[PDB]
Amino acid sequence: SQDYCTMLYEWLTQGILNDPYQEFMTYDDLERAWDTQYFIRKDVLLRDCDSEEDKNLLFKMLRTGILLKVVRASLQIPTIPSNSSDITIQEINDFADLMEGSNLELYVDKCYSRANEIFLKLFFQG
Amino acid sequence: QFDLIRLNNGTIELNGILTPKAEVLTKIEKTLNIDELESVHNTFLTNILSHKLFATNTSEISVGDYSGQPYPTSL
Repeated sequence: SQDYCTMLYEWLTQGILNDPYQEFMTYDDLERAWDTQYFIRKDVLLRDCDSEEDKNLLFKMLRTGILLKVVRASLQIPTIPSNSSDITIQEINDFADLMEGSNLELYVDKCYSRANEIFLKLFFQG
Repeated sequence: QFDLIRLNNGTIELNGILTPKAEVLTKIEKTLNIDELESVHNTFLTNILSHKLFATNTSEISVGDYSGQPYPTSL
């Protein structure tokens, strides 16, 4: 799962979607002209996403990735450097530890707050 | 900074991406080259041509009422 954790970190820090094997739990269309549809794949999920808490967590991660991709497309930059904000996300190393601990939720909330702050600053100043 | 496009049904659509009002997180002249100048000259020429009074023997123009003849033909 070293590859899956890196893909999740890339999706949660830059919103870049690179799933050439249909393994990631989220993928967007246009791979209506400007607004693309984001489909969540339930066959390759990491949790059940049936309870309200898990659904809200998945929606928060998806919104973080969407905001990251939108910021990238607006700034015409290939990636969002970490110096653009005061929030830094650490890469996942142990998938079992990330699943069993609240570090996953902590990192998700951190990157979500970072993406929301960046989006608000951009749409308020530019 | 906003590029609009009109349609036959009276709707207006924004062309391309809407750039922000010159604000990038940071903590010369836009001149036209050979092909751009030639293309803009061609657009100027076709805009001169597309005048209703200059559109002679065209299907897009409407003839004058009670006459049955287009405006350039009557001219």
